[PDB]
Amino acid sequence: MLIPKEDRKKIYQHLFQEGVLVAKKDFNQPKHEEIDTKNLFVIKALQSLTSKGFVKTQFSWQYYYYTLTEEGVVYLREYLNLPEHIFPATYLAGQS
Amino acid sequence: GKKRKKKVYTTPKKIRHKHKKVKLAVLNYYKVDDEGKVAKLRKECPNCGPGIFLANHGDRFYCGKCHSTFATQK
Amino acid sequence: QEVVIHKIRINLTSTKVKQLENVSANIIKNAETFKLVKKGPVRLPTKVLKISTRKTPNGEGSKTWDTYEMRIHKRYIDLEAPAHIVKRITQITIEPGVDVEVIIAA
Amino acid sequence: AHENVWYSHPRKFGKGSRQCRISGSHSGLIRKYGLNIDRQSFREKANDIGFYKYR
RNA sequence: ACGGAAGGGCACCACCAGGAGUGGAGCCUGCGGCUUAAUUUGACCAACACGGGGAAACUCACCAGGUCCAGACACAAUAAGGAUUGACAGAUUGAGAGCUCUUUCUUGAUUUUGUGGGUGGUGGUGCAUGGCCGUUCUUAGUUGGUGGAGUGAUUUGUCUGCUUAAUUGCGAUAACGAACGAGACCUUAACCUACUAAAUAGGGUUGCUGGCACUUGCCGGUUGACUCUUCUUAGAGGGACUAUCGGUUUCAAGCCGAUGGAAGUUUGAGGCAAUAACAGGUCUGUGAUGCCCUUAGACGUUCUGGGCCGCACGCGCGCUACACUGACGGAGCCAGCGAGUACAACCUUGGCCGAGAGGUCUGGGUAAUCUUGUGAAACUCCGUCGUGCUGGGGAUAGAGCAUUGUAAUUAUUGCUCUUCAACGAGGAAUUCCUAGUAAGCGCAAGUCAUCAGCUUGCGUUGAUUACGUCCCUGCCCUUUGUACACACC
Ligand SMILES: [Mg+2]
Ligand SMILES: [Mg+2]
Ligand SMILES: [Mg+2]
Ligand SMILES: [Mg+2]
Ligand SMILES: [Mg+2]
Ligand SMILES: [Mg+2]
Ligand SMILES: [Mg+2]
Ligand SMILES: [Mg+2]
Ligand SMILES: [Mg+2]
Ligand SMILES: [Mg+2]
Ligand SMILES: [Mg+2]
Ligand SMILES: [Mg+2]
Ligand SMILES: [Mg+2]
Ligand SMILES: [Mg+2]
Ligand SMILES: [Mg+2]
Ligand SMILES: [Mg+2]
Ligand SMILES: [Mg+2]
Ligand SMILES: [Mg+2]
Ligand SMILES: [Mg+2]
Ligand SMILES: [Mg+2]
Ligand SMILES: [Mg+2]
Ligand SMILES: [Mg+2]
Ligand SMILES: [Mg+2]
Ligand SMILES: [Mg+2]
Ligand SMILES: [Mg+2]
Ligand SMILES: [Mg+2]
Ligand SMILES: [Mg+2]
Ligand SMILES: [Mg+2]
Ligand SMILES: [Mg+2]
Ligand SMILES: [Mg+2]
Ligand SMILES: [Mg+2]
Ligand SMILES: [Mg+2]
Ligand SMILES: [Zn+2]
Repeated sequence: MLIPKEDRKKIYQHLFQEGVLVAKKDFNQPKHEEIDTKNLFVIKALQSLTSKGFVKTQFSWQYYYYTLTEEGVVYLREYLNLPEHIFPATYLAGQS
Repeated sequence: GKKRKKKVYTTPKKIRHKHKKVKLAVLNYYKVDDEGKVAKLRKECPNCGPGIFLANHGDRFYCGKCHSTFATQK
Repeated sequence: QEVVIHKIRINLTSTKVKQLENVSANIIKNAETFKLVKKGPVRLPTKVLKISTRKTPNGEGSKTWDTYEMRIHKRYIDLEAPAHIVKRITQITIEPGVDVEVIIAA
Repeated sequence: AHENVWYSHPRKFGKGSRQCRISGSHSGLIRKYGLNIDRQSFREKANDIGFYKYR
């Protein structure tokens, strides 16, 4: 993956924006949904995170369910150097 | 089952397009006006923005940010 | 002020029968509780879905064929009722599974 | 893999135009009602889906 | 287990009486064989219209080739005097591919090259495995708790008899009391002037009209009113349990007949379906998966083209015919299961066109509304043909016009015209079947862009012949014999 660096910031900031990604198996396709990049290097950057040990992967009907861990939140944070008081969206705790 | 045999090629070998690294490639873009001003060489592509230079091949210069759109003779 | 009549209609769908019958009876009983006129819970023909598959996953052996089916029922009900009463009725007591649809039919 | 060449062939229609949504197998697909599942993962998951043995 | 050993029973994947066929002919489809560069493969009652396998692309596995990395991670190596990417025009290329190159321009730490490692693989391995289903085996069989008999392999329990489709019971009993299988159960098709109701279903009265009669009449039309639920729907339900009676039964399980009913074959048909098993098969369904191989000129992936469709040949499901009960023209005009457009483009009404296929304009229908009452064939009536390979038969050949498809050539498919093959009811053999059944006839759905000769469901015309037996092929239980146990192969 010669993933362009600006699209790299884009994938990281979006994974910050919600914290959970889907990225259907379908290679070959022009545009990752709500991300505006080719799906293929999205898949490969995210699995690069998984191999580094900051994203857990789960497979279900060809849909790459991806979840972000605490040390992943860290790595993302100093990549964006956004202040440490703020968190991705998942940790917005809502009561029943 | 399936039984295979060693593949034999009809072309000797294809070599990768090794990138041509050039020593001090930027010396030929800009020149000094005898300890002073700076000057360009051979043309400047206007659409891309300042500082982008065209590619001479022969009797015509060629882009490479907007490579195919801009290829202007001279 | 929506006291005028709207000729509302309630469509139902359910892969089962018991909960569909309970829902229809409950709607009728609530309508009688508020004393509205109606056309009865007319039943719709059993829409049966049948698809057949080769029971073997590979394709050998004695030719075996299996049939998988559902049976859905609609049972639409039309009410000559005002606005907010029927809205409250249709937005309460919906047991899970039975899909309910409401149309003004204006 | 000049983008104009690689993967350029259209798959609007035909065998390979549809995947199983389960394994992606092109062979033996159930396109009725857009199940888009093959015969056999479908017989696996049908009792969970809502299909049942009646007759 | 086996016996061309005995006894008791069963099975139209056995027979009997028969019915319809195949094997004869042509064509399709699938294997084998051949050929080919590939004509990819797995199968050999339980392989061969099976892998939903109706492959022109994809499909895909094969063949010629052309591309790319989809090698994550960590280390090391180089590295902003550039690790490295891309690129017009040209040669090269099938390609308007910076595939490669000519020149140079562009991009920057993501890559590149070594390392361990990893990912993917319709690659090998179903004689390493799961799961799945096929088969033994659609038969009536199968264990375990004590208890007795044997030292034990084991046996009894599970059985002399009669009955049933059934290890189903009556019963007798070193056997007793329980479990799986069968049945029970579930769905469906039968009957409901009983209930609940119903413009997305039907009627009836009556409006308002059309006709033809003249008299109150009939056939109609009408999303006007009133009214009802037998007819169509779906809910609670009812109804059959062999009910009653007559025969026969150590008089008991039960069997036969008649009647009443709708139904008297378990009411019909299925759906589930036991222990043990198979070296049955599927790594070719999967991101089910062990091991092995590969993992960059790749067995990964993708693009173009060819192939899986070829041909001296055998075999199986098949379709249409060999004509008169027919062929062809006219005239009638009866169905049911389905299915149907959305984030995409289906069902198609109706109207204009074209002889046709087909085209066009518009409308409904996300569905008891619309397609559709799918006005379906076979069939019914009237005509032409009149025994002659004949108007039977429509394969094989040309010429055109259409639609699908990016792509119809190795004819996709439909229509027009012409050519008219073999075929005289088909050898030894062999297949399926007992009542809405065989067969004939279509219809719908699945495969689908386009296609069926296929399969799955449905309805229609709807029979001949039993209503039984081990003669053939097997199956079950018991007895007996064996030098068999990888078990008469
Ligand atoms: Mg018989
Ligand atoms: Mg036989
Ligand atoms: Mg006979
Ligand atoms: Mg025949
Ligand atoms: Mg023949
Ligand atoms: Mg058998
Ligand atoms: Mg085809
Ligand atoms: Mg091809
Ligand atoms: Mg190809
Ligand atoms: Mg090749
Ligand atoms: Mg694969
Ligand atoms: Mg393997
Ligand atoms: Mg004992
Ligand atoms: Mg015993
Ligand atoms: Mg049963
Ligand atoms: Mg009635
Ligand atoms: Mg009596
Ligand atoms: Mg039965
Ligand atoms: Mg069994
Ligand atoms: Mg084997
Ligand atoms: Mg095996
Ligand atoms: Mg491959
Ligand atoms: Mg073939
Ligand atoms: Mg022959
Ligand atoms: Mg067959
Ligand atoms: Mg003729
Ligand atoms: Mg009809
Ligand atoms: Mg002739
Ligand atoms: Mg016929
Ligand atoms: Mg088929
Ligand atoms: Mg021995
Ligand atoms: Mg011998
Ligand atoms: Zn430029």
